[PDB]
Amino acid sequence: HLEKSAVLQEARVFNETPINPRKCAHILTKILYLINQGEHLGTTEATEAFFAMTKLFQSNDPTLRRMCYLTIKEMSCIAEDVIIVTSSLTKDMTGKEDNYRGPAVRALCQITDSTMLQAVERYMKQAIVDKVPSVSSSALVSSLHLLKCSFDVVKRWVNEAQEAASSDNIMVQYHALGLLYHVRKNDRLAVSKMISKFTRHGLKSPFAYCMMIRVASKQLEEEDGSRDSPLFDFIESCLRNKHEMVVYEAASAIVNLPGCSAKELAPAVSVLQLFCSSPKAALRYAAVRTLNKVAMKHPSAVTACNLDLENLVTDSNRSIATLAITTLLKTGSESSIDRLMKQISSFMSEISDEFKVVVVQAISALCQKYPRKHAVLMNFLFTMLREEGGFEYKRAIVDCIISIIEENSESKETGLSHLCEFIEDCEFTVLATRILHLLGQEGPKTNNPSKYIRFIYNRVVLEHEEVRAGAVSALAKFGAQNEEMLPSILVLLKRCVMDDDNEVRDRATFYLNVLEQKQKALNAGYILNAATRQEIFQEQLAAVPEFQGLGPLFKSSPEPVALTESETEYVIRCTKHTFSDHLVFQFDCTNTLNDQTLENVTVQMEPTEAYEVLSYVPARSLPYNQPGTCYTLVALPTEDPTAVACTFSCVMKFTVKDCDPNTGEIDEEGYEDEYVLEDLEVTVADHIQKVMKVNFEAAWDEVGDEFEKEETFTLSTIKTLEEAVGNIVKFLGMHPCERSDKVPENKNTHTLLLAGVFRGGHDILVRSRLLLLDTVTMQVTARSSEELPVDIILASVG
Amino acid sequence: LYTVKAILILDNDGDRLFAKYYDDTYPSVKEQKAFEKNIFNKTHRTDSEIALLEGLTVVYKSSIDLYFYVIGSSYENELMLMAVLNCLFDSLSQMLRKNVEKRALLENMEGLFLAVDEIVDGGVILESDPQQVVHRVAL
Amino acid sequence: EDIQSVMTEVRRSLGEIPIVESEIKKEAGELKPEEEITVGPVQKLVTEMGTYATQSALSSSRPTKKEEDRPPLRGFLLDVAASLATTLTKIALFVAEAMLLMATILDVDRISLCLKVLS
Repeated sequence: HLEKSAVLQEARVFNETPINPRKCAHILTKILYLINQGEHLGTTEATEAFFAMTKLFQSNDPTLRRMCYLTIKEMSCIAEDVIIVTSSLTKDMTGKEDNYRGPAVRALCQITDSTMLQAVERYMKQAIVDKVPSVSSSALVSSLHLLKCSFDVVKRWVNEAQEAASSDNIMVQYHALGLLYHVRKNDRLAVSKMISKFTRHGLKSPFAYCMMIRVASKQLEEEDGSRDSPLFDFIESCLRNKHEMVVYEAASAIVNLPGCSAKELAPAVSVLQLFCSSPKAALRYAAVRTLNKVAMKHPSAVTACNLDLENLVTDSNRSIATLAITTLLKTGSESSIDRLMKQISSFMSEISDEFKVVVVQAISALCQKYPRKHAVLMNFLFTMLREEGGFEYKRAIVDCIISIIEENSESKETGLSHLCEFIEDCEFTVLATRILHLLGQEGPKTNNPSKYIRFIYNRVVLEHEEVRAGAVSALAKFGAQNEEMLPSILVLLKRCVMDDDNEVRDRATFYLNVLEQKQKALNAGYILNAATRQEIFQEQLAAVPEFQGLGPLFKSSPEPVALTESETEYVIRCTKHTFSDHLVFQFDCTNTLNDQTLENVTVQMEPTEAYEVLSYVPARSLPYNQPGTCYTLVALPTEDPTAVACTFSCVMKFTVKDCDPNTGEIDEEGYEDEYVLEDLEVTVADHIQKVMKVNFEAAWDEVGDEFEKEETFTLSTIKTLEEAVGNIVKFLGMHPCERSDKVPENKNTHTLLLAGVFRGGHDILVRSRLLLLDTVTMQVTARSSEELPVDIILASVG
Repeated sequence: LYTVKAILILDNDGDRLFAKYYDDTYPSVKEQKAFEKNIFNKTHRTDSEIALLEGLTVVYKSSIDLYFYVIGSSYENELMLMAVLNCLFDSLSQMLRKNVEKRALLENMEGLFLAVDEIVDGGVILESDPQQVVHRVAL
Repeated sequence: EDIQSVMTEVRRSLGEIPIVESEIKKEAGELKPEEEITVGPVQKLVTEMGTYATQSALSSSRPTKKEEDRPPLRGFLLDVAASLATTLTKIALFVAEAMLLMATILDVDRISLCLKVLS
C-alpha cells in the first residue's frame, strides 16, 4: 500500500554510505510507487525530500542518476525551486556520461523561467544540434513543455534556426516536423516554398508523411492549388510503399465525384477496400461513416453491394459490427434484404461484440433516414424495434420520437397508431413523459378525434395520478383549439370524467376550479401561453456633427471597395454614399495587425473629375480587429460638365503606436508613418435610382430636346455589342428597355433605351441604338435631365 | 503527438497499477476510476480488435494476466498506434525473457516504469520499436 | 401569520427532497391575509424574498425530477376592491428591505457552498 510516512522517516537511510544501489533504489521506488499510483502532499515535505535526496550525490552511481530524474520528473508544472541542480546539469554538460544529461534538461522545461532561460543558451543551441541522434532527441522534447509556457525564446532564432532540422534519421525526421506543426501554425507561406522541400525529397518515416498529410489535406479543402501534379505525386506516394497507413489515410478524403473524380482512384481504392475488407485495417469502419463519405451516384451504388455483404454476413469484429451499420446505411438498402437482416439482428443485437451500442448509433441513423417517414418502414421497424427489443429500444425511442417530430410526420394516424398501441404494452412511464409533452402541443391540428380521444382515455386509464394527469395537460392546447366536433362536448367532457383520491381529487377539482375561476375562453388563452436604403445611411452618418453638408442619401455605392487589399494589418473595406448634396465615404474596418493601433488617423483624398472638397475625417483611434469610422466628405457639383465621378487619392496617416495586447499602455508618444491609401473612384450608380419613365414617349424625346450628346463609333474588327454590353448594363446600373433589352445567345439588332435618375435630383437618360449592318456602327445617346450626366454617361459607361 | 491521455496498465480488477496521464485535462482519481469503470467494466478483460470510445481511439489490449489501456484519439491511425502497443508487450517479454503477469507486476514495477518513459514521454511518442531500446537499456 | 412563520421554520428545518407548487397554491386561497394587511411595494418585496428562496433552490440543477413547472398561474398568483387587488397583482408581475433580503438569500448557491465545504 501507499503512505508517505515510512519514507520521510526512512530518509535517514540517506545517512548511510553502505547502501546497495538496489537497496536504496527500492526505497526510492517506494515513494515513487505511492505516487505512480497517486499521492498528494505538502511542498515543505517535498522540499525536504529534495534536500534529503539531493544530499546524496557524490556518485555517478548510474542508477542513482536515473531515479532522481524520475523523481524530479514527477514535479514539472507544479514544481519547487530550480536552482539546486544547476551544477549537476552543468556537470553533465562538461561530463560525457552522455546518457544522463539528456533526461535532466527535459524535466526542467515545464518548470522553467526566463532568466534562467538565459542560461543554456549558447550551448543549448549547440545541444539541440548536437551529435548522435539520441542525444538530440532528448533535447527536443524538453522544449515543448516549455512551449506550453512559451518557446518563443526559441523562436526567434528561426531563419537561421530551422535549417539544422535537416535530418538523417527517419525517426528523427518524423519528429522534426511536428515541432513544425506549430512552425506551420506560425506559417503558411513558408510551407509553400517549403513544401517544395518536403515535396522536393521523398520521405523516410511513414510518420513524417502523416502529419504532412493532414496538413496537405488541410490545404486541399478549398483547393491546395493545382494539386493536379502534386496530388498526383502524392497520390503515388500515399498509394504504395511498405507502410499501409498512408494509402488509407489518403483514401478516405479523396473521393471527389458527384460527377467528379473517380478515375484511377476508384480502382486503387477498390484494391484497398477489398484488401482491408477483412480487418486488415479494422480502420475501414470509421471511414464509411464519413471520412470516406458515401451517398453514391446511381450505377455506382449497385456495385457496392458485395463488400457490404461481407461485413453484413460476417457479423463479427467490433470493427465489423460498426462497419455493417455504416456501409449498409451509406450505400442504402432494398426493403427485402432488410427482412433477412431483421431476423439476423434479432439474435445479433444484444451482445455480439456488444452490438447494442453500434446499433443505437445505427438506429439513430435509422430514425434520421426515416424519422417517421417511409412510415411503412417506420412501422415495420416499430414493430420490430419493440419486438427485438431487450429493452434497449427506449434510448433509441428518445431519438426516434424526436425524428418523427423533426419531419413533423403526417402518417401520424398510423404512426401514432403503432406508437399508441405498442407503447401500451411496451410500457415505460418515462417515454410517456416526453411524448406527452409533445403531444400536449399538437392536438387538433391533426384531427381524428374519436381515436385520439380513444387513446387519451387509455393513457389516463393507467394508474398514477401522474399518468392520468398528462392527458389533461396535453389537452389544454387541444381543448382550446377544439377539433372536428369538440367545443360543446369539450365543455361536456371534463364533467363526464371526474376524480377523487384527494390530491388526485384535487387535480380534477382544481383544474375545474381553475376552470371555475376563468371564462373558459379567456382561461384557455392565458394558461396556454432619393432617400434610399442609403438614406438610412445618410442618417447613420448623421450622429457625427463635424459636417460640412450632407443632404439625404440618393443611392449608395454599387460596390464597397476594400481600400486595403487582402488581410492587411490596416484592412479596409470602404463604402461610398451619395446624397442629393454631398457624398460621404465612410470607411469600415479592422486596423489589422495586433502590432498596431492607429491613432491620429485622418483620410486624404485628392480628386480628378469634380467635387468640392470640404474635409478628410479620420477616426480618433483604431485598435485591432475592430471597425471604427473615418470618413471623408465632399459636396457634389451637379450641372457642370464633369463634376461627381471622380477618383480620389488616398494616403493613410497615423501615428502608429505598438501594442501589448496582454495589458497594453496608451501614452501620448508614438510616431507617424503614413501608408498609401487606395483609390476611391466614384461611380454612376452610387447616385442613381434606375427606373422606368414617367413618360417615356415624351420623356424619351424630350430628354433629347434639352439634352443630348452623342458619340459614334464604327466597329470594324469585331461585330459584337458584347464588349460594349459588358461596360454599359453593368456601369450605369440601369435598366435596358422599350422591351429593348433581350437578346438570346445571339440576336440580329439591339437598342437599349435605358433608365435611372441621377443625384441632385436630375436624371440621366441613355439610348443606345446599337446598329448592325454587319459592322456595328452605333449611336449612343445620352440625354439627361442633368448636364453633368450626358458627358458622363458617354464616359461612365466605360 | 502529445497525444497520450493516459496509458494505463490496468489490472482487470479495474485496478490500475499504472497510469500516466501523459496528457490530461480531466482529473480525479475517482473520475479516473469512474471513467475507467464504465469502459473497463464493459470491456471486462475482453477488449476489441479495435475500439473507439469517445471518437477517440481506445487501444487497449489484454495479456494473459493484465489489461492494457492506452487512450488516444481516433485522429491517429491504428497501425502505428498499435505498433507501440505491440512494442510494449513484446520488448518486455523478450528483454525480461518474460512478458507481463500479475506476478511479474507484483514483484517489481520499476522496469515498466523505466521502459515507459523511454518509449513515450507524454503526448508524443518518442519511439515504438524495441531494439534501440534494448541496446540502449542495460539495467 | 402564525401559520406562515411555522411554515418558514419547518421549511428551514427540512431540506432533503420533495415537490409542491401545488402546496403553494393550496395555502394561498382565492384571497387570504398576508403581511400586516398590506405593505404594498414592501409587500411586493415580501412576496419576493419568501417565494424567491423557494425559487432559488428551484433555479438550481436536479437529480430525479420532483415536478416540471406549470406555474403559469404561478405568475398571477404571486402578483371593486377585488378588482383593484387583481390589478395590483398584475402590476407586480419596507419593500426595499424585503428585496435586499431576497437578494441575500439568492437555494442552489447555498447547496453549492455546502458541496465545496464537503470537498
